[PDB]
Formats: sequence, structure tokens, C-alpha cells
Amino acid sequence: TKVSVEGVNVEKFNVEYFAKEKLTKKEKKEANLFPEQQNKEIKAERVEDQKVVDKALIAEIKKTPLLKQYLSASFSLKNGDKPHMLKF
Amino acid sequence: VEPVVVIDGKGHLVGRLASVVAKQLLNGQKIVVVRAEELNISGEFFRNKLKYHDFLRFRAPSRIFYKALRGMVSHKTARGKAALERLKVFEGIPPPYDKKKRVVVPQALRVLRLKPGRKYTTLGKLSTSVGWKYEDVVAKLEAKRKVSSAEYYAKKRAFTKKVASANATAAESDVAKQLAALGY
Amino acid sequence: AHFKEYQVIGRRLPTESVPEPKLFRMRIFASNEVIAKSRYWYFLQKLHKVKKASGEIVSINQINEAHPTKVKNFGVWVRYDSRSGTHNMYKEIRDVSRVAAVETLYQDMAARHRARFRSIHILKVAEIEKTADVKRQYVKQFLTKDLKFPLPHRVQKSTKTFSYKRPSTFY
Amino acid sequence: PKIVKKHTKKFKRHHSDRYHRVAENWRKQKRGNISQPKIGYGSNKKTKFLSPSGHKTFLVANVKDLETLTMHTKTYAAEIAHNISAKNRVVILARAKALGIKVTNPKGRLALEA
Amino acid sequence: NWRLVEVGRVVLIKKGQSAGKLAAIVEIIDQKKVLIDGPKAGVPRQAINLGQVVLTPLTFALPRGARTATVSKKWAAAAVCEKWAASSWAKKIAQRERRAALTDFERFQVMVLRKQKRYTVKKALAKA
Amino acid sequence: AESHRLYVKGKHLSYQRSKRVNNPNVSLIKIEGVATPQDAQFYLGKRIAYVYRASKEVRGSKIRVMWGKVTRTHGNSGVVRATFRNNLPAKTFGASVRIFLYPSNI
RNA sequence: UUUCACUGGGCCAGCAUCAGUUUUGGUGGCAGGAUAAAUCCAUAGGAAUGUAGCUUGCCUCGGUAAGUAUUAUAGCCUGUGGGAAUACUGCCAGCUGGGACUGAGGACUGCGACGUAAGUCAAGGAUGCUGGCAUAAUGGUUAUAUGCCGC
RNA sequence: UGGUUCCUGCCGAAGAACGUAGAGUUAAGGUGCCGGAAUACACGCUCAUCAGA
RNA sequence: CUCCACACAAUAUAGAUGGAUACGAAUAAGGCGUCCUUGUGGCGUCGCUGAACCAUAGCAGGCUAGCAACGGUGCACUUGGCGGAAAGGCCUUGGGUGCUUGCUGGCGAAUUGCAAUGGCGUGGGGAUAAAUCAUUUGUAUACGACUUAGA
Repeated sequence: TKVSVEGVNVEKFNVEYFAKEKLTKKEKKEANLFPEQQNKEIKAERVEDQKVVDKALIAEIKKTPLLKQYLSASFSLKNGDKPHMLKF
Repeated sequence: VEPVVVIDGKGHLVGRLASVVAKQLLNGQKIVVVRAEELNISGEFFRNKLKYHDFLRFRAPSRIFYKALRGMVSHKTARGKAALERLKVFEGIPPPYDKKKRVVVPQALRVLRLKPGRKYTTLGKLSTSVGWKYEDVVAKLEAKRKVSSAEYYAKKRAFTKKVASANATAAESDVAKQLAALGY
Repeated sequence: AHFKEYQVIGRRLPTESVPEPKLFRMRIFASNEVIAKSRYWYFLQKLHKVKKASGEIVSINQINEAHPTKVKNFGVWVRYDSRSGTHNMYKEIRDVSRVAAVETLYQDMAARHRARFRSIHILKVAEIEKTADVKRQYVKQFLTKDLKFPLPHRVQKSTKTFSYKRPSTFY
Repeated sequence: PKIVKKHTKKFKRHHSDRYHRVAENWRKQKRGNISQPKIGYGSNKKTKFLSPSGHKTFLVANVKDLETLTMHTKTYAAEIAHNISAKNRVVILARAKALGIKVTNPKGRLALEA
Repeated sequence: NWRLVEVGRVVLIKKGQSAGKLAAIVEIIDQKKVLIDGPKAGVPRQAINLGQVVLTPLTFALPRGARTATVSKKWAAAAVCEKWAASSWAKKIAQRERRAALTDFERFQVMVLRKQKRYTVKKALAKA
Repeated sequence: AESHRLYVKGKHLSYQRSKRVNNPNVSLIKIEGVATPQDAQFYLGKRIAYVYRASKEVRGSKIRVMWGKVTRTHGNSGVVRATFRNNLPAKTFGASVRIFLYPSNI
């Protein structure tokens, strides 16, 4: 099952975009031996990229019937499911 | 595919069914073998009677089939003992297994393996002929079971007839045609 | 294995002052050409005093069936050795092709007579053309008008472990 | 490199468990379920004499012996002899960490107080 | 009621190069072997052992030893292609082929439509 | 909702053996619903896990896993050879072992 | 000494691209035969396990039977002529896929190949990317258990 | 007569010549179960009141 | 059966992670449906595998919004019946109270950074129905044992 990627301008972000960040000053001496946990949040730019891709992707999805609910539901293997026979 | 496999013994051969079950217990499949008295032996009654005789120099059919099965498994090993501990064998079908489906093993069927025009042997008659004095008790319970099972099946057929009527009136709908489009 | 017809010709060697001997032709049923040539020499020595060093093979050939669609009827002459004594035997075979009839004949001779492929010496396979020249009763059993019968062996290979159906030879 | 060992276990005499008087060293007998020593089990010549750290060991008695491993630090590793007194072992450890040579057995006959 | 091996018995080769093709027994060889041809299905005229084939309850009239052009004529005039397709067994065979042909989004739509049909049936149930 | 299985369960049948000598390195697996070696060609190279449950809690759980992979077929019935990282304890004959779809060709 | 920026060892994995061994597929083009034989089409004879027709007899207003009847209101076979196709067998220095095992060697030299060129390369043996790891990662020791072998 | 003390390598008489491994392929032998591997396929024969393998 | 002390527990052991999903016989015959002349009747169907059927969306399954129906479904009750071969289960009344994906909504998921599964025992007290020893008998007795009888 296929959808059109053409609505989305994906090309901007790259391999370097997913590079996990680093620290400096040896984590600023661990804030002088006192740990701090505010760094858990996501950068907003990642969220904005997700929204920009998501709009043009949902616009593709809504033309096809039942595909949103297909992506929402997960997948498992039932009894008698034989994946060598199961054409996908 | 099933946790506990319930196997009817009516119309089956001794050794072929014993080989199949002995393989599956060493494979780890839990097996109850029911209506054991209706197992069938190749050859006439008299040959097999002499075979039990010269072996004997336990009378229940379950003990007989258990003997045959235990011969095929390496019984002295701990693994073989666990495999035998997986097994249950019963003459007739006692509860709770009366309310569940009983499968058959086609490669051990009498009517498929035996050529027509051959004598076979009923295990219950053999056991009674060698001193198992309980066969009349068996058929008495089995008659009551067949009565209640005929009642159950008569109810089941009427209810599934109602289900057939409901599926018939559910037909011609567009959701049914979309299932037809998908194949169901 | 599955055999093949072979036109095999031998001409035992034109010597000095003997040009062009008589080009002896036979037809061998064999799985390959090699054992066909070996059987050809094995008959040619029994024909007269040749050796494989004495002569040569002219032409090894496979020959197909002209009409492998029609069921033909055959009368076959065989000689072979019930080891001490020999005797001929005449069998009648209903078969589509010649070489399949010879295949089934070897299977039947090995079944009923314990005879090997080397012990069996084919004399002649020829089509019986018209009916009632079928001397054997069992091929004549299939020469009746409008012949119908049920299948024996309704037992088939079930290919699975357990059956929910309690199956039946329902034929 | 990747050290192949060719034999994890040891080579014991036949019936060595059956008697307490019989030792466990290899002595040639004079079934096939006993592994017998032979030259096929001899290790690869590059991989021979290598620690799991990947070094070749070298016994060191004093500081002058330790200074002989000055150039070959990444190849060898110093091991202090069993009979070195504890005054000398700390001097050897300080000198070795100055030289940057991996000591195979630190903390022998020694503790860290305060 | 029995099927019989006979001329004009349309058959189905369950095992082989056909693995299911409608053919017809043109002539018998013995109790073991027969002559068949399936020129509509595409399997050629050949001898076959009877184990490799199954009999269908359909039949028609076919001449003894009939040639392939005559065979296809009597096949089409029999119109047993339609009689075969009308049979529920061939419908089941095409169904089990179509079930293998399914896609996962198709199978999910099967799930959804089974839910909706079950809703409608359980409304139709428990009122009658 | 009701099921979460992303694997095929299959029985640890045995070790590779002659009548007298068994190889603990190669293990024998019966994958359910597989009778032909051609179906077993689909299962080649696939990542296998034996899941078992320990008494102790090693790292946040009491359940431990051995891993390994299918190497090749074995016999006519679609019985499948397997090689693990550590070999099996052989009291797991006839045990349910999970065979995962990755590395997926499809 | 201080600011700032970059970076880090070892092991175990997974993936990619290779190379070597191997296994299992899918697919193409050839070449030979009786230049496949067949089949199909064209023609001529033939016969029956004789189709249509006709005659006759018993008989449910028409079924049977047994003669005729060689195609008719079925056809078959054989002969001859035309045309392919396919089977089988062999070849491809044809294409393409999956799985397993291996990574010896250690500046360059050699044979190559692609490249107008400079250069590149699957070409004189594996490199690249990523993950995990100090209350480690991981490894070992024992005792028991399982299976197989062992007088 | 009985006993006669460390290791390894090399040389060494009167179905398959075996260093240590990994991978593949096989000889013989098998492929109901023990037991690994077709309760394959095909054709015939034998029902034995202790066949036969 | 009960009061203090401390060791796991809210779990699993030969291998849980959708469902063990129930006529019987016959097989050179069955079944199903239907009709009548209820039969060894007739008609049609079916098998030729469960490759079936049933269940199955939602954070390992979140929080809300309505549309429609009087469905489905869980749990605790409640009503009545069935089940003894080892019944230990089945079925039903009636409400309650959840979910409902039959349909349509609206917010949350991330960074886990590309795979690495991810009530039961002890130890110390308290209470209780009996049993035993002891006495006694002799239908018993080498001795046990047997066997009376005794608040």
C-alpha cells in the first residue's frame, strides 16, 4: 500500500539533523556536584518539522478511505498466520 | 496449535497412533486419548490374543496402549518421563473432555490403512477376553453420553440454522457485497 | 530409469578384400545410449560370433512415437532365464506409447519373475491393430463397449497431523 | 588480533580421578574420549603468549627491570614477582604508572588506607 | 450416487504441472492409468495415473478416442466451464486463492467489515 | 488489542545427531505451519529468541532470552537448523522458541 | 594557569559495500533431434467397442433389440501434403535474488579493467557507519540438572 | 619369573590410512518411534492358529 | 482454630502471551436441507481438508465529544434449571454498573535517539475435638496386634 510523498518538502533535514547533542565544560562540573534534569524536553523545531510534514501527509491520507484508521491500529500475528504464505 | 489435543481412539490402529502420539509428546504437545476401548489391531482376534498371552508370561485397554506407547519412547530418561507425564489415556470419554472436540489421526485410521477384506480386532473385546471386567460399564455410560450429545447437537443445529437465517437476511447488503469484494 | 527407443546399427568391420558387410540393425529400449550400445553388443554376440572389438556401431538413434496420443495394444515376445532354464513368454499390453509399455513390462517381469534388466531379452514389441487379436482376457476386459467402473483406493495422502473432520472415503 | 586458543580445558591423565595417588600432569600411556595433547593444538604464533588484555607478560623484580619495558609498552605488560616486599611494590607501581605500563597484578600485598 | 471413471468425465489434476486444471478423460488405459486432455485449461493430452487427478461430479458426452479439435468442440458445446464455475466447490477454491491474494490493508478492511456486519447481525439477532 | 505477537513460535526439537553422537552446536527447530523446505527458505537467516523465566531478577526483570539464527533447512519436512550464541540446555527439547521476522526480506 | 573549539580506548553486536567458499531460488537467449516427434489444418481410403438413416420384432401411445447402414443428425483410425510450437539434451565469458561460513595478510611495487584525459575500481586476503559498556560490559569458577557417549 | 620413574616432534619394520578447527559435499548405512532424516511416489506378491522384515 | 518474631510475596515450576471451537455411525457410504407415500422413499446440496470458524483498531491500548440502536459485552450480584465416569462446569431470570471500533469528532504519545526479553513459609505462646499410653476383658494372643469396659 502506497501514498504520495510529493506533497512534502522532506529534503531539508538530513542525517546531521538527527545527530544527538553533546555537552561542554565537562557538563559544567556537574553544576558543582548537583544534578539537574531540565534537559528532557524536545526542541520545538523538531515539533514544527513534524507539523509541517504532518499537514501535507494527512492531506494525502484523507483522500484514501480507511487509511488513517489503518495507520492508527497496530499489527500482530494471529493464530494460523503464516507469513511465508501471507502476501503483503 | 492447540494446548491440549483430545484424540478419539475409535477406528484407529494401535502402533501407528502410538507412534504419532509418542512423537508429539516428545515434541511437547499435551495429549489426552479418549475412547481407548475402540482401538483396532491388525490381524485377527486370535493372533493378537496369543500375542498378549506370550507377552503376559494389567488388563485395561489404557494400560495396553500405554504399554505400546511406552515401548516407543525411551522411557528410562527423564525427558521420556516428562513426555509420559504429558499424556492422559482414557477408555470412553469421561468429563470434562466430553464437552470438547475429539480429533482423529488419519495416518492411523483403520478405514484408510487397512485394505478391505482384512480381519481386525477390537481392543475392548480383547481386554474383556483377557480379564478386564468393565466393558459393560463403559457402554452404559457411553449410551447416556450419546443421548445427551444428540440433545446438544440437535440444539446446536437449530441455533446454527437460526444463524444461517440471520446471515441469509444479512445478505444482499452493501457491506456483504464489500466482503464479497474482499472475498468474504 | 525411464527408457528410450534406439535404432542401433552395427556392421562388423569391413576387412581387407571384404568391403561393406551387412549393417545389422536392431532397436533397443534403454535409459541412455551407453547401455543401449552395451545391450546391442550383448545381443550381437548372441546373434553370431562378434566382439565389440570385432565390429563397430554404425548409428545410434532415438526414435519417438509417431502417434503418442492414441492408446495402442501390443503383443510382446520376451525371452529370459529362470536362471537354469530359458523360456519365451508372450504378453499383451494396452498402452499409449511403446516405451512406456516396455517400462511396465520390465516392472511386471521383475515383480513376477525376479528377473533383472540384463536377464530379460526383448524379442519383439508390435502393435496389435484390430480388436479380438487380444488373446489375453485382462486387456480384453478393457475392450468392452461403454466401460465404466468406480475408483479403488479413495484413500489419499492427508498431509496434516490431526483431522477435525473424521474423514470418509466418500466415493 | 583475535586470539584462538584451540583448547579451553586441560589435558589430564587417564583414570586420574580414580586414584588419589595419581597426579593430573600429562603422562603418556604406554576409547578416544580423552583429549590427548599433540602439536595440532599449538596456538597461532602471533597469538601465542597473549593475555586477555592483549599483552605479553613480563616478570619484573625491581625498577631496573621495569625500565626495560620502556619502549615496548603497548606490546608487553609487567607482572610483579610473587616475593617482592610491600615497600618495593608501591615504588614499582608509581614508577610503572609514570612509565604508563599496564601492571598485570596491582593490589598485591597492598591496601589503600585513607 | 457415484462418480465413475469414463469418457467425458471432466476431471481436475490436483497434483502436477496442472495442480488444478479442468481436463477430461478421453480414454482409459487400465485400472491405474488413463488418457486425458485439458485443451481449454491448457494442459495437453497425456497419460496419467489416477492418483494425480480427482474426478468431478460433472460429465458430458465425449466420443471414444476423440481428437483434440473434436475434444475442444465437445468441451465448449458442453459449456461445463460455466457449470464448473457455478459449483460451490470451485467457488471455494477461487476463494482460498483470493484469501492468499489478500493485502494487509485489505485484511484490515475485512476486519472492519466483519465488525460492522456483526453489529448488524446481532441487531438482527435477539429480536427474532 | 488482544494479540501482540510479532514472531512465530516453534519447537526446539533436538540437537543434530547421528545414532550415537549428537552435536549441541546445531539445534533443530520445527516452525509451525511449515512442511516444505521451500517455505523454510523464507525463514532463512531469521533472528530467533528462546525466552525463559529465571528465579532471580537480573536487570529489572526475571525473564531472560537467548538469541541466534536460522542457518539452513534440515530434511524434507521443513525442519530447520539453527545456531545460537550459547548452546541450548537440552532440557528445552520440545520448548516453544520465538522466531522473529527481522532480518526481513519483505 | 586560564578561555574556547574539536576529539578519544577496548570488547561485543547490528547494518552497508566487498572478497572467498557454499547453498537455495527466480528469469533469458541460444544450439541439436525425424532440423524434435506430436497437435492443428488440407486430402484419400478404411474399419468398429457402427453415429445418423432405414427395415423388423417384443413392447408404458416409444422405448428397446438385431440387422442394414462407414458420416449422415457422432466421430475415429490410417495414408499423404503444409506450417509452427513445445518437450528432451547441451551451451551461455545471460540477468537477478535469498541464506550460511570466512576477513588470513598488513607503506608502495604486480596483473589488470574502466576512463580522451586526469583519475577511478569489486584488480596481489575488510573496510565503512551506528549502538551498548564502570553500582561496568563481560568473563571465569564451582555444585546441581538435561542430553549423548563411557565395562 | 615379575618390575624398571618427564613431555613433545620426526623416522619407524619384522566404508574409510585418521594434526587442530570452521563451512560444504558424500561413501557405506539408513529415513514409523526410540532415532537424525519421505507414515515419499509407482507397480505387482504374501494374511502366516506365534509369516516376514 | 488463635496472639508475638522475620522470609518471600500480588510468580511459577518440560515451557501461558487470540480461542482445546463437543453428534453418532457408516465407508462398495454418509451428512444437510426439503417434499411426500415417513420409506432401504424422492428431490436437491455438500465433501475433494481447519487454507475453516469465532474473536481481533484504541498508551501492552490514553482523555474527552456527540450521532444512531435497544444491540453487543465485562464484572459483582440476583433468579431458576441442567451436570456424578473424575459432576467442580453449563445455561437462564432480573436489574446494576462499566466499555462499545456501528459512525463521526477533538487533545496526548517523541529523547527508549537504527535491533539487543526490555497471600505463602518459618520461630515462640494461646485455644480445641479426638487419638494414643496407662487400667481392665478374653471370642484373641510367642509378642505386637485383636478385643471389651471405664468422668
